[PDB]
Amino acid sequence: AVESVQCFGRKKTAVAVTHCKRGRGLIKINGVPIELVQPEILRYKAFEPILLLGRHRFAGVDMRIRVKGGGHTSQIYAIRQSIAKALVAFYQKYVDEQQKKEIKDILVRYDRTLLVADPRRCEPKKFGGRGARARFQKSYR
Amino acid sequence: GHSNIWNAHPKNYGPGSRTCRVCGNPHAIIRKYGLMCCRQCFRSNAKEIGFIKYR
Amino acid sequence: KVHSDVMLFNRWTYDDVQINDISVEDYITATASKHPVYMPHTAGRYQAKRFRKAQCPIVERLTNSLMMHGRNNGKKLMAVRIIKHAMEIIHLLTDQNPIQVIVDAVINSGPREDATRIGSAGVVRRQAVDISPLRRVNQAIYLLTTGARESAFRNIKTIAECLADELINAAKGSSNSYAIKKKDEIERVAKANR
Amino acid sequence: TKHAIVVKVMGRTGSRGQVTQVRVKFLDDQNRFIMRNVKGPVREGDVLTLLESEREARRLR
Amino acid sequence: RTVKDVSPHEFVKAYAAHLKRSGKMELPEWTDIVKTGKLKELAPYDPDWYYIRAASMARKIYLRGGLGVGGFRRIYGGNQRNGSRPRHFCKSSGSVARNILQQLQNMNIVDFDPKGGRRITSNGQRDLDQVAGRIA
Amino acid sequence: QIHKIRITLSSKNVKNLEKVCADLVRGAKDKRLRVKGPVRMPTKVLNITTRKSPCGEGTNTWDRFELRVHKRVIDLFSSADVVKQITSITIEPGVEVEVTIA
Amino acid sequence: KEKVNNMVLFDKATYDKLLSEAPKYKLITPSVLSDRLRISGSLARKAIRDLMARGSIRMVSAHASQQIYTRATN
Amino acid sequence: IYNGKTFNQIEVKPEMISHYLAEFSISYKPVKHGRPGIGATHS
Amino acid sequence: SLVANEEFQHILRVQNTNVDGKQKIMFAMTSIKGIGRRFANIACKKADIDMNKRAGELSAAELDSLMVVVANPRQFKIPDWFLNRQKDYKDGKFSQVTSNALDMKLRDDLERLKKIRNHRGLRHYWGLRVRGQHTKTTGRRG
RNA sequence: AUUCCGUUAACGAACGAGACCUCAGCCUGCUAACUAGCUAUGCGGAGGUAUCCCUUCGCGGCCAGCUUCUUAGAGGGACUACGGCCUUUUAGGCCGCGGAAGUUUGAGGCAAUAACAGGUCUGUGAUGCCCUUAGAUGUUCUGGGCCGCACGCGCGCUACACUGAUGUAUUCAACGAGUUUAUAGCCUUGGCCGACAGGCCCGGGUAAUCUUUGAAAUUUCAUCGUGAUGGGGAUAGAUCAUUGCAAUUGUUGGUCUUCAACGAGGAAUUCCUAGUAAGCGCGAGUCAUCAGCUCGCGUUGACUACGUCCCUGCCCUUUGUACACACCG
Ligand SMILES: [K+]
Ligand SMILES: [K+]
Ligand SMILES: [K+]
Ligand SMILES: [K+]
Ligand SMILES: [K+]
Ligand SMILES: [K+]
Ligand SMILES: [K+]
Ligand SMILES: [K+]
Ligand SMILES: [Mg+2]
Ligand SMILES: [Mg+2]
Ligand SMILES: [Mg+2]
Ligand SMILES: [Mg+2]
Ligand SMILES: [Mg+2]
Ligand SMILES: [Mg+2]
Ligand SMILES: [Mg+2]
Ligand SMILES: [Mg+2]
Ligand SMILES: [Mg+2]
Ligand SMILES: [Mg+2]
Ligand SMILES: [Zn+2]
Repeated sequence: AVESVQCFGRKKTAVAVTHCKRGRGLIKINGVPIELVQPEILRYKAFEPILLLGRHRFAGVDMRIRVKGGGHTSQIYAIRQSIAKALVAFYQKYVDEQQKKEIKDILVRYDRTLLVADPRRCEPKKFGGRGARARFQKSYR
Repeated sequence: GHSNIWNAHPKNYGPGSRTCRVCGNPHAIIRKYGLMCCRQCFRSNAKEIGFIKYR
Repeated sequence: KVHSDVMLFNRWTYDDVQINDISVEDYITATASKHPVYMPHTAGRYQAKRFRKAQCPIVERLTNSLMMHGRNNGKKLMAVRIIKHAMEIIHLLTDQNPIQVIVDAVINSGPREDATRIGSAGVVRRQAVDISPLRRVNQAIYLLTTGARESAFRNIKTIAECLADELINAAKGSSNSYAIKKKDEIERVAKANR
Repeated sequence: TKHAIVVKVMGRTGSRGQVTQVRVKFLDDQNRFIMRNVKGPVREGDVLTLLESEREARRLR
Repeated sequence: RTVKDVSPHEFVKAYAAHLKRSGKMELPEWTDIVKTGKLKELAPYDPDWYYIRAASMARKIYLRGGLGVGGFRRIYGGNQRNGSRPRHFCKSSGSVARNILQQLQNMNIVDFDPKGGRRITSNGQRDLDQVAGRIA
Repeated sequence: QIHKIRITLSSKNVKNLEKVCADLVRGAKDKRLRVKGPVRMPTKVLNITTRKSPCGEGTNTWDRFELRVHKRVIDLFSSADVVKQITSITIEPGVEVEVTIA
Repeated sequence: KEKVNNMVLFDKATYDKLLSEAPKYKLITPSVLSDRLRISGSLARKAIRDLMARGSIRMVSAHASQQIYTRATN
Repeated sequence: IYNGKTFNQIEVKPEMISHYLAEFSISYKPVKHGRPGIGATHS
Repeated sequence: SLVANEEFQHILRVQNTNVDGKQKIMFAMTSIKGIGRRFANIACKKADIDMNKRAGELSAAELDSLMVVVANPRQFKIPDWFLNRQKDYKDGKFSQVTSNALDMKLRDDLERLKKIRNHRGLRHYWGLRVRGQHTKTTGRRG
C-alpha cells in the first residue's frame, strides 16, 4: 500500500496541491526543484516551512507540488501553505502524534498562515464608480 | 415611389437595419442572446422572459 | 540573551539588536524575541484593530512606506529589493548591523512635540501638544522614506543609495538627514506655539 | 526632558477630537502627576517624552 | 541533469551559443532590419537575437509539444503603447516564429504534431538534455 | 445490445431538474442497469445589466438581471428500448430531456 | 542651475585618479563614480568592469538596477 | 459638384487626379468669429 | 580604450547639421532631420560601424560611409517600405529625404494641395486641423 | 436601527428596520463525474551508474483505484458559544483563547408613510387636448449637417521620468462570449505566404468537448546617464492594407519620417478605512468598421484613523417665531 498524502494551500485564487510520500527528501514544483522558484525574492517565503523545521525532517518524504491560478505571490504563498499542511498530515498519519504536534506548534508559532488559509477575496465593484468603494469624481458647477 | 428608388437604400447593417421586436423602436436594442428588445421593453418584460434580480 | 535562528534575508541576525528608547520600545518590532521574520514581505492583516500594526516588523513598515506615489503603488517586490540593497550598503559603509542602524534612525527621526490647530472660524491659532510613541514611529518612518524619495528624484543616485545615506545620517543626529531637519523644524514650531 | 507613563485616558479633546487628554505619572518622581494633551493614538501604559513638564493641559474645545 | 533542473536564462544562453556554433541555421536576410513585433519601437539590441529566440522557442516546444505560430505570437507579445491612449495586448511577429520553427525542424529538433503544432523529437530531447548537463 | 445512452437535462429550476435526475437514476437502478452520473456542468449565468431609467435623468442606476441555466449529464449502459421506456416517465415543465448515443 | 558636464570618455588625469583612489573606496557604484570622478553612468559602469577585471575591487552584490562594489583589501 | 445646397463650379486640372470630387466643393462655410454672446464665460 | 583619443571630436558637421560628439553614433545621427532611431540603426548596421562607439570616436571616412548608405538605401538592400519618401508624386522613386530636402518636399506637397483648392490644402492655409479632429475644445493657442 | 431593557393613561396591533434571498469565505464529512482531475501501474522518449535503479516527459486502460485538487446538489458550520472585566441581578459593551469566520462574517438585492408642477409625450400600436395631413410636420431617395472654432466649463486618457524608458530572457488570473454552413456568415486552432498590416488552405466548436496550451503591471540581464535626454507623444508628410454600396471633413489598423506643450501644477475642489485606495491588464454592452466611455472580472497591493461635531449635512428632544409659496420666508 502506497504511503502518501495530498494537502492543498490557498491564497486568493491560487490553489497548490502537494503530493507527499515516502522518499529520499526531494521537493519539486511542476517538476522543477524548489530552489529555482520564481520570483527569486519570494524564495524566502517558499523556504520558510523548511527553514523552521530544518532539512532533516524532510529527509524521508518526496514532495511533488502542482500549483494553479492566482498570481506570482499568491502561488508562492499557496505552495508554502500546502507544503506545511502536507508535512503535518504525513507526520500525523505515518509518524508518532507527538512529533506531529511538535512540528505543528513550531509552524504555528512563526506564522499562522502556514496552515490556515487567508479568507480575503476581491470585493465586487458597484456601479457609480470604478472600484468597490471609489466613486466617480463629483462636480457641482 | 419607383421600385428602384423607393426603399432602395441598403439596410444590411447598422441601427437602421434593426428594431425592437416589441415596440419597433431602433434605439437601445439589446442584441445579447438574441433578445432583440429595446432596453425599456426588456426591462418591462424581464420577469416574463425569465430574468431575475439577485443583486 | 535570546538566540534566534531566523536571519533577515538569511544574511542579518536579530541577536544583539536592542531598542534604546523606552518611549518607543513597545512599538518597534526589530528584536529576536518579537517574532523575527526572514523577509519584510508578510501579507498579514495589521489594520483589523487599533495598535495592531505595531506588531508589524519595522523593516516591513519601511518597505510599505517605500511604495508611495501612484506610479509605485502595489510594487512591493521592488521595495523589498530596495530595502535589501540599502541594508547591504549600510553594512558596507558603517560595518554595523543594518537592523540596528534602521532602529536608531527611526528612534532619532520621530518628533516628540507638535503644534495642533485650535479654534475655528478662520483663525490661525496653534497649541503645542505631545506625540504618542506610535505616532512618533509613524512620523519617523514617513519622514525617512520621504527624504529618500526626494533625494532620489531627478538624480543619478539610485533609490537604495539615497535610502542608505538617509538611514545612516538619521541613526546619528547628523542634521544632514532630511528627517532630522524636518523633526527639528516641527519641534521648533511646537516650541514657538507653546 | 523627562519621561512620564500614562495611567489613564480621560478622553478626546479639541473641536475635531484630534488630541486625547491623558494623566501621566513621571517615572523619575512617582508621586507627581501632570495633565498633558497627546496627538496620535495612545493607550494606558504608554510612555511619553516631555520636552517640558511645567505646563498643565487644558481642554482645547 | 535536465533542462528543468537549470535556470531558464542560463540554459537559453548556452543553447543559443550551441545553435550558433552548430552552423545549421540559415538566418533570413531581414533579421537585421525587422523588429520582433508591431508592438516594439526598435529592433533587438543583441546581434544574436535570432539564435536566442530560437533557443527559447526550442525550450518552449520541449516543455509543451502542441504549440503553433499563433501560440508563439501570443507568447512573445505584450503591451502596446498607443500614445495618449491606454495600452493593450499585442501579438508579436509571426514570420519570425514561422522561420524559426522551419529552421528547427530542418535540424531534426522538432517535427509536426499529429494534433497540430510542433513536437520535440527524441534527437531534440537528447540535444537539449546534453546542453543542460554541460551548463554546470 | 448494450450501448452507452447519453441523457442531457437542462432546466432553469434546480429543484425540478434534481428531482427528474433522481427519478431517472432510480428507474435505471430498478432495472439493474449501470448508471454513471448525474454530472453537473458549471452553471450558465446569462447576465444583462440595463439602466433603470427609461430616460437619461437622475443618478445612473442599473439592474443586474441573471438567467441561470443548469445542465446535467447521465450515462446509461443499455439498449435503446429500455432507455426510451425509462424516459417515458412524467417530466415536469421547464426540464428539457435529450437522448442520444455516444 | 548649471548642467553637469560629465565626460563619456576618460582623460589621462581622470583615468589615473580612478586607478589610484577608486580601489580605496568603501562603497563603489556607478552613481558614486559618476559623482566623484565626474563621469557618465556608462563610463562609470565600464570603469567598474575594468577595476573588477584588474582584481582591485570585489562584488558585494550584483543586480540589474543596483551594483554594489567595494575595495578588495581593507 | 453638389455640396448639399448648391452645385459648386470647378475645372478639372492634371494635379487633381486620384482625388475625390468632395475635396473641391467645401460643404461648410469657413468660420469667422463674432464677439462672444451671453453665457460664454463665468462657467 | 576607456581613455579618449587625441582625435576625439566633441562636435561634427553633417549636412550642415551639428552632431554631438558625446552622444552614441546611433542616437547622434538622429539629429539630422529625416533620420530616426530605426533608420539610424539600420544605416549603422549596413555601414559596418560599431554601435558601441561614440560619435566623436569614429573617423570621417565612417561618416562618409554613413552618408552614402543614407543617400542610396536601395544599393544597400534597404526595403522600400522603410523609406520616408515612398512612391514620390513626380519622380515616382523611393528615397530617404533629409535636411532641407525634407522641407522642400513638405513645402511642395502643401503648395500643390493649396494650388488646386483641395480641402486639406485650404485647412493647412487657414491654420486648422487637417485630420478630422474636433476643434471646439482642444488645440486652443490663438 | 422607533433595536431592545424598562418607565409608564395607556392596551393591543399594522408598515418600515431586522428576518428574508444572491454571491464569497470553512468541510480530506455525503451523492456523482471519458464534457474535471489525482494516484499507481503497462509501454515509449531523454538524461543519469544507462538493462535491473533514480529523475523528467508522452500515450492507453468505460473491468486499475479514488474524489485531495475542478464542477454542483443535499447538508453541517457562528450562537458572541466560552473566559475576564464594566453595566441597573437587565438590555448590553470592551478585551481574550479557540475557530475558516467574532464589525449585522464581507458585499449586494429588496425596501414604509407623505411628497416634487424634478425627468421622460424623442422607448412603447401608452394617452387627453391642440397643430398638420397630399405643393404633407406622413414616407421614401440623393446630398450635406449633428464633428463646423477667437473663447469658458465638467467627466476623463497620456505624461512630466532612473522606484525610469528601451531590447532580451522569464511565467502567474478571473468574470465572460461565440455560426444561416450556403465554397462561407460568429469564436477561431493548425499549416503556408508576408517585415508589419494582412492574405490563402485544411479543419474544431450551437460548446466544462473547440477558440481557451488562454494578460499586463511584475520578475530577470543588458543599453541609456540628469541632457526636454533613448522622458513625452501632440501636430504633420509619404505610403501600404482591412470593413463597408460609399472612408473626402484623415472610419480603423501598419511602415518610415516630423518630434509641440509639459520639469509635478494658484485660489479652489473629489473619492476613499482592507484584499480597501492606487497601479496593471482582461471580458461584455454599444459593434459591417471604430472605446480614452459604462457594466463586470481578476493580478500586485499600501499609508493613515478607528475619533469628533469645527465645516457641510442628517435624526430626536427642549425652546423662540410677526414664517405656512414655509428663511431662496
Ligand atoms: K535616482
Ligand atoms: K481649436
Ligand atoms: K401627446
Ligand atoms: K428605445
Ligand atoms: K456638525
Ligand atoms: K436619532
Ligand atoms: K423671541
Ligand atoms: K409654532
Ligand atoms: Mg532626427
Ligand atoms: Mg473534493
Ligand atoms: Mg417640470
Ligand atoms: Mg453630439
Ligand atoms: Mg460619470
Ligand atoms: Mg497561465
Ligand atoms: Mg525626446
Ligand atoms: Mg519614448
Ligand atoms: Mg463614429
Ligand atoms: Mg456612451
Ligand atoms: Zn421596445
